[PDB]
Amino acid sequence: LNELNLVQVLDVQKLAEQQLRQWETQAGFHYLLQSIYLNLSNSLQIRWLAVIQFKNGVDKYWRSTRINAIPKDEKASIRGRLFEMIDEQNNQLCIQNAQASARIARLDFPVEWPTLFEDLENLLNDEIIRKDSVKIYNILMHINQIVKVLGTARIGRCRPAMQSKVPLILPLIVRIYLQSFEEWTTSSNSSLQVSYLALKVLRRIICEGYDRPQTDQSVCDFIKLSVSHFEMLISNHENFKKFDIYEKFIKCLGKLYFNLVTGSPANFILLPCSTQILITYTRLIFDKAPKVYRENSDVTGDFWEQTAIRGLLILKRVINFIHKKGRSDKLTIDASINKINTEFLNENLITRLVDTLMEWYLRLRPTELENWFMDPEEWINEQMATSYEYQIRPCAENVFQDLMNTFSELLVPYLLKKIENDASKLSNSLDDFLRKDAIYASFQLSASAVSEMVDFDRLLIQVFLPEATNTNISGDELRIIRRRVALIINEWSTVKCSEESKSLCYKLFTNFLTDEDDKVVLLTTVQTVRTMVDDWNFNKDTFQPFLTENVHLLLRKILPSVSLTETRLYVLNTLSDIIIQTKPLISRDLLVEILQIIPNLWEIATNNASEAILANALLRLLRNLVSSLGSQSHLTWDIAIPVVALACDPSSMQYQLLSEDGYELWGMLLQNFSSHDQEFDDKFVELVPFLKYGIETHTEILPTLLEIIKSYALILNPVDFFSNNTFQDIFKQMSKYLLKLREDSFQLVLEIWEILILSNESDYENLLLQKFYETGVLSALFDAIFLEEAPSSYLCSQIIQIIARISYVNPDALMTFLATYHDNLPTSNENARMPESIRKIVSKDQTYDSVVNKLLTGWIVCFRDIFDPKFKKVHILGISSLLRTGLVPILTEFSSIASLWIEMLEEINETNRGDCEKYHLNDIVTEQSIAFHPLTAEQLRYHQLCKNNDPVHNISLKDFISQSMEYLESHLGVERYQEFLKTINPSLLENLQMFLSIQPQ
Repeated sequence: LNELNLVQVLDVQKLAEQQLRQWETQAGFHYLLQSIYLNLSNSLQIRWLAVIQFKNGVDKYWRSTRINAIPKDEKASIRGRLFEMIDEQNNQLCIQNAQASARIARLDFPVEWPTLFEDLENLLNDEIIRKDSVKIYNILMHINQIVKVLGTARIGRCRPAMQSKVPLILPLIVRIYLQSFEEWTTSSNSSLQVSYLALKVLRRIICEGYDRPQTDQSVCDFIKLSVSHFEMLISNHENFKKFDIYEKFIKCLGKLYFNLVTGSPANFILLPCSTQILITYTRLIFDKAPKVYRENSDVTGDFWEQTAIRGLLILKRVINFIHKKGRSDKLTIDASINKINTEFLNENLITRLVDTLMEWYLRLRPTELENWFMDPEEWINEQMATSYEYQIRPCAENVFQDLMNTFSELLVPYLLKKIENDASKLSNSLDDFLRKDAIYASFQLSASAVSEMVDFDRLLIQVFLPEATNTNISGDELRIIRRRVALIINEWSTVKCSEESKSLCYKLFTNFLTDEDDKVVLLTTVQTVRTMVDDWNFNKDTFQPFLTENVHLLLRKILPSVSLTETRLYVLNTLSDIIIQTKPLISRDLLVEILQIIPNLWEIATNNASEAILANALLRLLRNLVSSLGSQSHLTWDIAIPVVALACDPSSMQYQLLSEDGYELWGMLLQNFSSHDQEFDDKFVELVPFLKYGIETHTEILPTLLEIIKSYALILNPVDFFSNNTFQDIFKQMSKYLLKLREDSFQLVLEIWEILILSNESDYENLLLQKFYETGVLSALFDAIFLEEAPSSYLCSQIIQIIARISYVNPDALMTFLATYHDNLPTSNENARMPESIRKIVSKDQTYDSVVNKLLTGWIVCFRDIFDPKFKKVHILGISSLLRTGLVPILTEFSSIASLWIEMLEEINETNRGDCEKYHLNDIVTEQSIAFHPLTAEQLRYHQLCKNNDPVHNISLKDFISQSMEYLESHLGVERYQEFLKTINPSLLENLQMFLSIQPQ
């Protein structure tokens, strides 16, 4: 079966017939599909279907190594007949075959198809001398896709090989371009499409082909000449032919030059014609500045705008290269500069460019003033994403700032003297007021350069505050200069700017927010206020007068009046930023006001899809309220708990988008909850189950989730906590994967277990222990430390610390469950079978773990590795409380345990209650707070837990030792105890007890 097998098979015909998968993998299927495309006597649609499926099959099975492979015979035949259909003009076939060829070339080039680019070289030789410029066009399309794809190989030597070979192609391509260019320069024929594609391909080949392209002389030749073509195209765009496509080549050539200077300013500059390009674009910038300025995209098109942007961006790349220096590590960077410094970057060009920018490019364009008028809010909504790379005035602002920062060219008098001169004009009629606005714009931009030469503190009160309160100007003129003063304050507040000047500015912007209705001025103000608040040197004290009012105005005027999604987003995030910077001052009334906007906007965000981002912001906001509000944070519950309930609920759409921010909010809600100030709302426990779904999906945030769990361990009772089923299941999983956890979440798990042990006072005679056993915690702890492939003694002590905490509280049950653990172990034979690092050093078919010796003798050796005073004492208390069991093997090692006792007793100097400043080093809570995090309710909960129920700081080591011995004397018979005191080597004990019984004050 063959010919109609891939035709009839194309709901009824698409569904049923479809039994072609059986043929997809056949040795000949793909050459057949290719043949079908090649044979131009088949229906155009049959050919197209065949080439579609053929490219898809290249991707599916081209690789012979993978199953369902195709043989080398078929692959070679196919590879042979890939550029045969260059005689077919149809682009819908040509580009598909080109993608198939590009994929085959990516998979098979430096090996398996080394003749590429040499096959192409002869294709170009054979068709460059041919009427069929159609064949040339299709060859060029295939080269386009092939060069593209091969240039994207970051691995191996495929891309290098291409770079080496494609010089054999470059000159031929150039010839093609040149010929066709000339052809249609003056005639009315339209081979232009071929010249266009040839220039695109040349851009590729130059860029992803040649490192230091200035060294291949043919590339240098072509670039220069293309510059001449560019200049022609420019001057005759203004002359004869007035068509859209007359700009396409200008764009492509600009793109080439720009890609070259971006890829390497050094390689670009060292082009013979680099300065030709630079000066050409500089002349365009200087001479055509009025055309750019007066341009009105809507009526004409943004050609002049875009071309000016292009030239300025090239100049920016160059300026950056000069500002610093940077595969040369010296040679290439020691000459390149100098070429351009002397052949282009002369003083009287840099300053001239500055003048030009100041007059024509920093000026508010007429079109911008017209747009401002009709829809201001959208005029600045577009600028919330001010993409300087697509807008001439922003671009120019940026390039000017780069110029000012790259040189010490204090031409401040040009501003002093152009204030005296050309700003001293009109100021009633617009043009010399807009010029003045551009002058002030230059002052703004140069903030980072001339703060040492300028008394800004003076100027604010001297000049700008007058301007912005001046009552003798149109109203529009007022808006312009007011926006401009706001922007100036913005750039200068983060440099030379007294906090007093900043208070003045806070007042000024409050006045704007109160008075102005122009939304450009309002939003410019908002952004300047924000940036002064997010300033690293933001002295919040100076802003707390204006705080109340400004939050009110953002809440009551701005955020309501704005109706563009991301402007609302900006206002929400500003309010949040302000709250984070001003945690001292906040009123409950203000808090209520903020909470008032929250649910409205939440309704919006969760209903209307396109507003979902706001929800995230809202979460942020609420979160920053909670932690900012602190131990009054429960006031947000009315709103915050429901919000969490919806954002962390894995049944709503919006879980996918909000869950994480929600979980963070939930965390904070618990961390800033103060039982001293409120009853713990029951709902937080009803939410708990959501955690599980997070754990079983976003493991990327598992720490966060664990923190939440930690919070409950510090809030709830152990009765409560261990009753929770979700917490039990989570513990089950953590035990299943304890040693697999990432260190951060591993530590969190152990911390949680430690918090439960401590806070679970003691009354539990089996609650917590029955729960740890039930949920596999107990078993996992011992499984880890008895692994033959032992863990890092550091991590081993991390684990054992938990065991020591337990040992202190009911060591008998510990041992009991050790026994249980022993009974339920695998057989020693089964242990011998198991893999690399899950073999254990104990087994069921074994003694009673050499009477607990394995455990205790390993632990008293870990101890030698311990160094932290606090943790050292935790461990010794574990060991001693274990001694209290009087079990044979434990009791056996009394010699060593008493040696440890003597060691530490001679070391440490404890108080009455057994605390020591050396036990409070890693202590979390102290009087450094204010500069970092003023202490949260949870930090204090934890601190009081440790203070009150952590043996370390309450019990004396001395007392514990003596009372342990008393427990032995009572648990053992005094007969047995006195016997023991001499059964364990009585001479070494004579000695040891000589030192141990030394009990001073």
